[PDB]
Amino acid sequence: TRTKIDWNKILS
Amino acid sequence: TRTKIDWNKILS
Amino acid sequence: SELEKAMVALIDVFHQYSGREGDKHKLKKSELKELINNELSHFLEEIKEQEVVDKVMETLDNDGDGECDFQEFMAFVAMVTTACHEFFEHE
Amino acid sequence: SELEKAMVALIDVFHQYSGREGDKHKLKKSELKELINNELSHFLEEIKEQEVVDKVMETLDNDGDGECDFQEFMAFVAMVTTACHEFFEHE
Repeated sequence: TRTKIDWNKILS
Repeated sequence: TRTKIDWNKILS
Repeated sequence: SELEKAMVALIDVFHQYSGREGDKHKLKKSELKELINNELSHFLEEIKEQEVVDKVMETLDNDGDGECDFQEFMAFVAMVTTACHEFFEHE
Repeated sequence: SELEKAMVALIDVFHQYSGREGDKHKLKKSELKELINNELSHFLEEIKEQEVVDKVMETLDNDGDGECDFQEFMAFVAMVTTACHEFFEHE
């Protein structure tokens, strides 16, 4: 969630 | 999530 | 006191736009995007191009994978924020 | 424009309180509760009694099950809201 932005597929 | 408030254990 | 204005601040955004067709409590690619480019024209961050947004709103599509309501956008500003704004808020 | 003030509005709340010991970016039962009773004295909703809060902050404990940072409270106001505020916002 830190650098994964937590969005999901868009930013991944 | 609607009536489950989504919190978790506190409200459940 | 920000917690009281920020809370409803989000609601008003969706409550103002969402609710045109009739059922309300939902926002389409046009309702969300336009709104974002309407309210967030200088500070997007969570929305870059037009194509990305479509995927963005889709990345949170929880309802019926159709559009984004108040619960979808609420988790958005929060997910997108809580994640990067966490330690990236600096940069 | 609310999205810009509401966004940082949350941050400031944690950035103001969280960061006393040194490491910062974290809030304990004292930092969160007191803050809530400090900023949200007339409009709590997500916080009833003192005992409940402890469980409340614990219900979101994701870090190390120790305290709540910016990512824990961000998901809180959002989780607690996105859920009930969704259709309960009326009542």
